Amino acid sequence: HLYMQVQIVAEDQFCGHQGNDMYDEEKVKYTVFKVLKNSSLAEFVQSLSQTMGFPQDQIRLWPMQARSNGTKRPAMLDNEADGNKTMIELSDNENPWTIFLETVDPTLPKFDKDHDVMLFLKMYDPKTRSLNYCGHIYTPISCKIRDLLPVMCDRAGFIQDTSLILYEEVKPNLTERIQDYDVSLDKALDELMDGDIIVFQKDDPENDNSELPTAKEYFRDLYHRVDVIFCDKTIPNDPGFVVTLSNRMNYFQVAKTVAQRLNTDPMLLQFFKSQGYRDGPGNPLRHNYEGTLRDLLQFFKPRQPKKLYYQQL
Amino acid sequence: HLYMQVQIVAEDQFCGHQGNDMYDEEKVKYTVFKVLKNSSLAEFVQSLSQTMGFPQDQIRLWPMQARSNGTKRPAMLDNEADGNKTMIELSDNENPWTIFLETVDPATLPKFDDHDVMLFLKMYDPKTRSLNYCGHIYTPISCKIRDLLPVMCDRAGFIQDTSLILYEEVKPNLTERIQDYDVSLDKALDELMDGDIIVFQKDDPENDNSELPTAKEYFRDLYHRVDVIFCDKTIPNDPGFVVTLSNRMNYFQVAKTVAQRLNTDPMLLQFFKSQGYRDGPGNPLRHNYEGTLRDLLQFFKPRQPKKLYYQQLKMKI
Amino acid sequence: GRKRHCKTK
Amino acid sequence: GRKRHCKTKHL
Repeated sequence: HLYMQVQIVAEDQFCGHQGNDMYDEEKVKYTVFKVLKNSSLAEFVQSLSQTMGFPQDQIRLWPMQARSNGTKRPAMLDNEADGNKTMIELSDNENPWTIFLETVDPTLPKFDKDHDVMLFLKMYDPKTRSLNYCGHIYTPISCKIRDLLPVMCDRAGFIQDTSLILYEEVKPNLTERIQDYDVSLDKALDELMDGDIIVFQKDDPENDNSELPTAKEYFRDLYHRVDVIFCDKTIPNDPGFVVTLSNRMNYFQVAKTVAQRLNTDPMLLQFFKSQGYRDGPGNPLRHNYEGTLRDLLQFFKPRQPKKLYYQQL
Repeated sequence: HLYMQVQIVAEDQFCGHQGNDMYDEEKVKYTVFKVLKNSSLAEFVQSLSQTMGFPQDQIRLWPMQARSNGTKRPAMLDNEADGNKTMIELSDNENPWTIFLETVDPATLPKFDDHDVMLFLKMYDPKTRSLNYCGHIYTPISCKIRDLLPVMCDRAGFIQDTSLILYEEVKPNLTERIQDYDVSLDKALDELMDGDIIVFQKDDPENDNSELPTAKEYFRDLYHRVDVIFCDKTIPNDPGFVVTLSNRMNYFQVAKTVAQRLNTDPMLLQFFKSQGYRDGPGNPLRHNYEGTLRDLLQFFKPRQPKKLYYQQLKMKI
Repeated sequence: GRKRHCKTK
Repeated sequence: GRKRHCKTKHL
């Protein structure tokens, strides 16, 4: 058909997010618009302005853009202001098309497409082991990291001249500490781009007594946390119960922690490796399997979820 | 610690290449330069112009840039106008930094404006089932695909007006066919850029007889081609024995093809996965193995050889 | 009709 | 100082 979905997501959806990128794609709530694929952007801004309740001058669109580095981030609108450019053109044939929408009060400052960058600010609290959204800032690229530290303190509710350790959340399982604060933004970050995220925390010995002392450790830890659902193969519909494991776990560990949950011994449980792409169990899984849980589950989609069957026995 | 390696690759190294992108990064021979990380581009071009036979106006640098779809291709240099940029910066802190060096033979190199684009032409031959490098080509973006066809024909040694099928080599395992030749390059190709590759072949019913009729199929073959090493467990210190298989292949297919080489039954063979890379045989494969060869060679690190151990069985006790 | 800067798939 | 256009450190 000649219609496309356009899902708006508002900055209030980034608050409380406890993982990589700005929000959980699955668990976030969208405002959905149905638009002619051939629409102008102008028309969309008009109807979005009408619906969302903001004047066209108080809003700014940052289309969400899934990357091959494993991240989805806000991006600069493509429009070569604005030679026709249909909505379906602007989205690179992507349907649906998700777009971060920036408003203002509950005016919006000018942004030089070429010389300014929009960056996102997270704060890691090593005590509680939790991330705290601290909004987004417009700054010149020429600007030095040093000069953003006051703002980072303010938004996290810190005192001025508070010591901060800075990282760039590059991608899942990759959080790079920023060493030199006296360089430009484009020098400091890996590939400077609108929608880049820097995570900061207090520089305090006290937090070394935390289970996860830094953001680096926190995100690495998150990369490994993984939920899997276990079901009896003989022979009901699906008595599913999902238990939290690590991707680092080998056969023993995954068995001992699933067997404990059922009450039996691990010697009584027989796991079957997931066929992958195909329908059911198929293969039995050897207890001398030298691989990890990451390797067991790399068949399963990104939707996903993770699951594998067992007799018991 | 105050120097960097600049690697130069020249168009002759692209000849004979049978895979994706222009050359095999491992197997290709580079011309190498030690350069101060604070060097000037004009300073490097000077050093380059003296070392090679060519003058500055008969050469052009195309730095080999990686792309977001996992491809590495000749790209445009970000000099132009008031740059005065340092080598290490032009490289975005890469070291070594590889560069495609375009020159002429046997005169002066053309001018390159941006309304122009450099493209690379490959000719797939379904009879021999091989790719044939047909050089590169400057062309305005506004130009239409139909207007290149004479140059493809000529460069592939075909008669003029030979009917051709054009594909775009996008990345490994994606070879999109170009449908309408009566559109411009920017519309004809998926995402027009200076490393882009048109592969082309004859439109001919005669090539349906071949193992792989279309380029599209050929690249799909290469993508899965993998060479596995077969070693006998009962003979310690056995080298092998190398066979060409697909990740796709299941146990029967692996079994019957190794059997057609050892000159025995596939029922008399007993294979052993695996070792990545704690070398040595392990769990023996049941002949009802529901996985595939990709799964068997899963634990191998990327630049390591694939070894699978086997055993010949008795046909009478 | 211009060319792109980065690939996207 | 300028912004990049595309990323590079892949899955």
